[PDB]
Amino acid sequence: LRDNIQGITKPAIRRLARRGGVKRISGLIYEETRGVLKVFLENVIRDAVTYTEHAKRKTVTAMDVVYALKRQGRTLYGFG
Amino acid sequence: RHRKVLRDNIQGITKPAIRRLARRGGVKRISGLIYEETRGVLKVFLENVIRDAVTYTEHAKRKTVTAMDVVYALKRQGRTLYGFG
Amino acid sequence: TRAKAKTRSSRAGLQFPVGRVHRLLRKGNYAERVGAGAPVYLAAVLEYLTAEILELAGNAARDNKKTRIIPRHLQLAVRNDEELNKLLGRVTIAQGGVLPNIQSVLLPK
Amino acid sequence: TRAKAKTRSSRAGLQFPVGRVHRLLRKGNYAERVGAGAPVYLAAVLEYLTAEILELAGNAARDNKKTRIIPRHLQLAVRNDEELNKLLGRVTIAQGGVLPNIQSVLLPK
Amino acid sequence: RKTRKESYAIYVYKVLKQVHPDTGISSKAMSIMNSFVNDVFERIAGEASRLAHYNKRSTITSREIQTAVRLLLPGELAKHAVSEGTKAVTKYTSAK
Amino acid sequence: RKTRKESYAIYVYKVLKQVHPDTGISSKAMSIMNSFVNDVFERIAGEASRLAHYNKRSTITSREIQTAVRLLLPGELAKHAVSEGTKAVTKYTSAK
Amino acid sequence: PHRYRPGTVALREIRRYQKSTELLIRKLPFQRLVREIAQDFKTDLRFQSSAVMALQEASEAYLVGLFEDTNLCAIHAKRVTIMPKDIQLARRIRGE
Amino acid sequence: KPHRYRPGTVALREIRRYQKSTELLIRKLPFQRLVREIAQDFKTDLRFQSSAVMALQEASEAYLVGLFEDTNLCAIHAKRVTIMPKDIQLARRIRGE
Amino acid sequence: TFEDSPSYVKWGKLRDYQVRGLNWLISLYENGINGILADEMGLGKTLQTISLLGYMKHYRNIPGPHMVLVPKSTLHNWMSEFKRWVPTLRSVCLIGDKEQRAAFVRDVLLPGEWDVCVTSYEMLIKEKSVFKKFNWRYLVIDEAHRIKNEKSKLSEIVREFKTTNRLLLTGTPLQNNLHELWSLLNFLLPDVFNSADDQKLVERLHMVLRPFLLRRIKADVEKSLPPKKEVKIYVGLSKMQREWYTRILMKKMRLLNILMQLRKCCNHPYLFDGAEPGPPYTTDMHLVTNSGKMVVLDKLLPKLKEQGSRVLIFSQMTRVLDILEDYCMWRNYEYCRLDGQTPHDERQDSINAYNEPNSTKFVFMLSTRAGGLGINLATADVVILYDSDWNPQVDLQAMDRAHRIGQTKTVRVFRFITDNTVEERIVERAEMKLRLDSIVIQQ
DNA sequence: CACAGGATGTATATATCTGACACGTGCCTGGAGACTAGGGAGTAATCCCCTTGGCGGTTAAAACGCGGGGGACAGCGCGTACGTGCGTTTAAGCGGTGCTAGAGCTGTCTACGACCAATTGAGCGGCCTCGGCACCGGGATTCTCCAGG
DNA sequence: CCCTGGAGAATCCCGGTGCCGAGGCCGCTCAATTGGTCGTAGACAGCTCTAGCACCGCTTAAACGCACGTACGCGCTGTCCCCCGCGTTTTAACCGCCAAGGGGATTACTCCCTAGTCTCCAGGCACGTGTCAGATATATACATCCTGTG
Ligand SMILES: Nc1ncnc2c1ncn2[C@@H]1O[C@H](COP(=O)(O)OP(=O)(O)O)[C@@H](O)[C@H]1O
Repeated sequence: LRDNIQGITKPAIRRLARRGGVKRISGLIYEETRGVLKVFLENVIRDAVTYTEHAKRKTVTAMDVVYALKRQGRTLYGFG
Repeated sequence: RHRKVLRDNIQGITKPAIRRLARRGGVKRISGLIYEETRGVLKVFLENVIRDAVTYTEHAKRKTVTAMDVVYALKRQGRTLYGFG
Repeated sequence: TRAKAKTRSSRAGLQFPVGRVHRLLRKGNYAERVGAGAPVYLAAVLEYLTAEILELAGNAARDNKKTRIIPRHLQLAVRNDEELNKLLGRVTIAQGGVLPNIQSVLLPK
Repeated sequence: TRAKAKTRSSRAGLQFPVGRVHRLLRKGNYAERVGAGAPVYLAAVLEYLTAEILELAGNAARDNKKTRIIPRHLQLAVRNDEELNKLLGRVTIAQGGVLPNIQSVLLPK
Repeated sequence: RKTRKESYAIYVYKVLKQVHPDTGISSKAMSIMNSFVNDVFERIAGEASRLAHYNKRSTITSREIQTAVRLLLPGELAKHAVSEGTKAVTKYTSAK
Repeated sequence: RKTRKESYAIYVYKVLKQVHPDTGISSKAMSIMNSFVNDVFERIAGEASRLAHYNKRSTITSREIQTAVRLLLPGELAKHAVSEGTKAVTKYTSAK
Repeated sequence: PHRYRPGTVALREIRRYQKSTELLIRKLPFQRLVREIAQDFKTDLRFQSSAVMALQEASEAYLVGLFEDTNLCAIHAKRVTIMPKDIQLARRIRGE
Repeated sequence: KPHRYRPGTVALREIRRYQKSTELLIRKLPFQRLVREIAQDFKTDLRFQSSAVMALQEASEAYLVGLFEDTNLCAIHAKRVTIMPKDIQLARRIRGE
Repeated sequence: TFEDSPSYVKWGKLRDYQVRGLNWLISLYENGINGILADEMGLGKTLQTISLLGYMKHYRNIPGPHMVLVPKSTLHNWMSEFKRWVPTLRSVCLIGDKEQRAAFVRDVLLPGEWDVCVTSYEMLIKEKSVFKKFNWRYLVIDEAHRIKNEKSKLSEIVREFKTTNRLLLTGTPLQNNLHELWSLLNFLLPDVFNSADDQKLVERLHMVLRPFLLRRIKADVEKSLPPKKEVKIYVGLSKMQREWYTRILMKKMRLLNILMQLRKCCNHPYLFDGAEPGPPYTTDMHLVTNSGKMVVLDKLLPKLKEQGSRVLIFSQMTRVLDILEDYCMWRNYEYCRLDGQTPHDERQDSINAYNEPNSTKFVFMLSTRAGGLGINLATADVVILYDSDWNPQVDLQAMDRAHRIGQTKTVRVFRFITDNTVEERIVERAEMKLRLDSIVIQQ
């Protein structure tokens, strides 16, 4: 697969920014925020896949994701 | 009936000292209102750390605060301090 | 013969399981030995915290004309109370949204 | 009789106390049972990390034309290296100073 | 049937009925409360274990839990939690 | 005489002499190195214990230590450390 | 005809999305992105639905907090538009 | 008539000098008195070791240096050279304090 | 085998104590022993040292570095005496900041054209590194009770020097016990007195002290200066004082030194925070009643006003001194304040105005341990001690600040004592120390 | 507008002093060799849950383009607050009484409470079932915003 | 040029629906109950050595106040491009349903690993020792900045 990062489209980023509380958005914000999302996801997925490899499983689980998020200090209440 | 207090200890963190800290930080020009705010920020940080350290000292049934207590307090705060234990 | 059993929660007038807390403490590798009063104290602390959060969330849910407490109500109660915000500063509550906050500069003149 | 005693550290070709590490692991309340390869692995990892830090600190000392390492040299070694900086991104080194860092706008022009 | 699983759901429901007599909760909020109780348990227990390690004591006691709640809970929450725990310990020692 | 305390000073000295034939080290730097080794040991051991508890087991093993190393260290250091620890365990189990 | 001024629709959208509590990124594109990222670390990985949902929740919260801090930076710079420089300053102050 | 430096050369020289040195910058006696006054409110009749005050001074120095670095970054972002309490407050707010 | 002043001296005939001390020092030197000349004020220790140095210079040639360790306040006096009595003897002084000290040493010390050097204690501790290469032949120390105790930087460096001869000038060789006397004896003869020291005491002490000590007491030397007159006054404290005393005994106020809380607490309660009345802070009749000793002092004050003059008040606390100053101000009475916080210029102005022939100066509030060996008060009549310090020798210095050869009439001392307090034990220790010192040295 | 001179700050050597780091030895306690027993985990095998892949239809959403206002950004001017020097002034820093009792650490001894073991029965968790709450849709009240006079 | 009107949104009130929470029943496993026991902490005495508090010198560095002038922060203008709001068309998400298989999850076996003991001794820690690396001082030599002048 490729190019799927472009699937995080401009209207979605605008909705997220509006929830954040911004009013005017520059044109170059979208590539920067896509990069930020990519690095965040890479960290989380790296840790989750390592947890799953230790578990000797081929399925990544909500518990693995929560453990990774806790290890990074972003505890997620509501998934186990 | 002849008493005259000296000063408050927050004023002991003098303007030249705050200037030296700013130079080490890497700033060139400083406003005049920075000093009071920096004194307040230092007081807040010290209060948090000293509260944690006094909690540890009280629990150990000790009346003397220790470098290990300070290090434990800083580790709790998330400010690991190497060089003391 | 043997007497009727009484739960340690009943003896302490608690609503949280003292026996379960003691079992988790002993099985959790926290320390070699565990005292009698530590589970009671910990259960009381947990009960107080749960009651506080539930009371604030119930007030929030009642103010919005509901009867079910939902994650939005929980997040409202947590983020509108300063001490609970400090306790849960680095916690994401699923499907909780954000508090209304529009900066005064952005408002129309 | 018996066999001449040789340490597990020298047995695995290390310079770190596998026996002491094993004792610390067993006494630290981490698990109710500890294996046999775990202390060896941990000592090897600690040895590698210590070698890396000491290598960089000695290089900094020789660049500064000295023959003894000080916390300033340790700080210069920890910073200027991305991976060690990420590992020690929350550690304060006593009397270690700060890296030279002056922004371009503050330079005269 | 699936293998049994633990939960604080019934005790949360009891406390909820004590506080708000006629207010219910949903499954998502119950899961959040379960996770919150687990997290607070983990943090307090870890602090108590570290205290016991530092003081070179092999037992976890009410003193350890009191010091841990003082260290972790901020301010008035800590004060009220300490008072509630002391009351519970007094009642347990008296009644038993 | 007085009491006795434990430190990694002699092993740090051995590695320092190995990696730099003539470069000494002062007291403060040695204390910092002792603190660094203690902190890394604490982090790795805690991660291994949490892994063992998550997977519902009771033994800390080389698999747990390797996974903890991968989760803790950032990348290139992680792979180098894993390789050399695997080498050490291989030497230990080869003819011993 | 009729045409709202440039910015009142934005404020209505801000109010509405701050009141709402649902997800904003399309689930199938997010899932495809997660699979593509996981392709590098491991081959033939399967995911539970809750895992993808939790990843989505965490990503949304992280981006929302980052955007709030970016707007604070933009206000500090005597501006209403947010810029990559503001995002980078927020990231640098946070320490990532 | 007497020699004078332009407004900013001495500042940059001081920046280099204090970024090269490793010693502390605030005064031991005033800092110790401040620590005693702060701890008296939390508990009276407290004794302080000599190493505790030094450790507190080290930690405070590191924290204040990092804070000033972030403050200067914010002030440069605002296209200024002067730092201000606004920059301090913004740095604290973004760091989460 | 010197009963008379030699011919090389200028402006001096001696009163035979100088010649006796010179003969004793010469005999000790010939035997190869360094001793302590323990004369206490008025018998010319400086004059004895000058005579010894002039003798060594003029007679069989023994030139070398001559060290004169004196308090910084005495440098000018010693220089004046050196230049006035023996002009042939050549002396220099090392004082000033780093630049002046470096210039002076590089111009004079390294060439070594000098004969005598006069230095202070702090200059010596600073310039030890330069005062090591030279060979030392005779080391003269005035007020030897500065190095009276083992350990300290000054004691260590003074024991470091290699000196052929040593000489100590002091008035009170024994202060608290035998330990400081043994320390001085060890400084004199490190090998002889290596031992750490009525058969095991008293008699052996006298036997040891006879060959190595020689002191002549002013009382038996001057045959003038009529004696003292001490009055002991017992003081009951106020009820508020007693309840504060009880509170301090049992236990948010700082509590670190119970001994020195009860001390000032028996003296005046307003030193504590909150003891004084509210925002008015008006001085009226509550300064007196709230302190029992203050009551007695306030009663004696009109008596001192109506009869005699030149009253001296000695106190050990700056807070008590300032409170007494404020009280004397409220009573619209003249006072003069001297303490360690008063700089030298105002000190001199105050003492000059006080010794002025016809002055209205009534109260001279003098802190006991301020200043050194100076301030020659002779017209004073009444000496009052609000408190007494641990050292009876310090008390003796305080009482002899007014008790001087210029005084013609007997002078009176009034002591105020607080009952049911540790002040009784302090007075007992002071009195037993004074009795021991008198029965050991005075006879 | 550029160069050249002068003042100041700084880098660089050599010589001294000193106190700490590197080293040796002796003693000790905890690490190592040799043995045992028990139980946790590795392996094999089976069930069924959940993931993946697929299709078809619908409609909300995204992409695209267009027209226009407002906000970023460069520039200009002002007048003020901060940096650079200087002469006084505290006050830190160090070294001394002068006493101290006080708190931390080691050794010894003893009681009590936490653990382990066997037994037993309420307390929970999982499975059902049913009704009130939330939701979706429709229809009819304010409240804000934007031209236009 | 605030006031007014049209429109657009937001809001409120009923009415019908679907489902998720709430209640009730069954089995069982984990907690309660006694009883015996062994370390672990409590309690107490002794040492001792460091931390207090109120003065008293003495020295030197760092603060403190001050005047001047100069960049710099701050406000105002004006251009202009970029972002916003709206209508349209295309795209793909979303929602149901279906089929197949991989893989998670459980259970039973069995063995090999680790905990626990006991000797035995050597590696490590403390205590005492001595040479050198580093700090400092002082005097050059070098580099940098600032101002005046052709
Ligand atoms: N040359 C002298 N001969 C006799 N008595 C003297 C002499 N000089 C001073 N005195 C008296 O001795 C007292 C203090 O003398 P002091 O200064 O100790 O002498 P020195 O300076 O020689 O030691 C003074 O009150 C004075 O009256």
